[PDB]
Amino acid sequence: SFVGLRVVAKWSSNGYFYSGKITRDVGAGKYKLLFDDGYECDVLGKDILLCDPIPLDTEVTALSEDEYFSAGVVKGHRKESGELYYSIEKEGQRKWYKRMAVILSLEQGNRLREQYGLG
Amino acid sequence: GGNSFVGLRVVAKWSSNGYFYSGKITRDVGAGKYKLLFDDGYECDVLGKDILLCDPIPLDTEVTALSEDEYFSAGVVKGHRKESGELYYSIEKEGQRKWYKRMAVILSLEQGNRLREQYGL
Ligand SMILES: CC(C)(C)NCCCNC(=O)c1cccc(Br)c1
Repeated sequence: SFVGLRVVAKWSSNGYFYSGKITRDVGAGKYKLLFDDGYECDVLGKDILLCDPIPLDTEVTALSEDEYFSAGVVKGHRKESGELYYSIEKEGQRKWYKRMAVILSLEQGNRLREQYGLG
Repeated sequence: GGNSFVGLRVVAKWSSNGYFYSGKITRDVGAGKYKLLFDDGYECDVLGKDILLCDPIPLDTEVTALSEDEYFSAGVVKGHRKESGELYYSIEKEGQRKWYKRMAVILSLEQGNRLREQYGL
């Protein structure tokens, strides 16, 4: 089963995919999803991408203070003290982001759906 | 004219769990409600009573500090640091202090209620 896997998942109409983990199979094509901020709700399998981690060379959106739409490209992964960090490139400069800060727009997530979509 | 709190950073309650998350007030929307932009980019209307006008969360406040696979780890704010447009909190838990980004610091209902009289709308 998919329970216990880390994923990115879309929960609302806004359409962005956020880091979380499948915590329960709740039937009817649906999974209980615990987002990294501690919010838990049911989501559709079609709105879950089985990325852990998001692959190198993926275009993503990298959250930081006052930045809600900052696109960049994954160029590295680092595990440190039980936590995943992404190295994200934007305009020839790389910065580190914790897992929970890396999200995907609907368009960005659609690029991964064929290969990683739970369905 | 203008509502005094528009554009200010706050920590605001999410009804589904009662936890307060970092965000900002984008506007007043009447009937005692405000449009709240959370740091993850989610926007929705929130009652004033569910908003704490903390920027930053005060020294010696008990908070919940998010890290990978940790959803309920309590700690205490012992310092603040702003670098290149980003606020960090120094969070003491047991025998270590560690720096957390603003959006990783949240408050349970009980933790947020301890700030309500001084900082609540
Ligand atoms: C609306 C609410 C409760 C702030 N977040 C919904 C769940 C998905 N969001 C997150 O995992 C998240 C990611 C980064 C920062 C924050 Br604040 C939250």
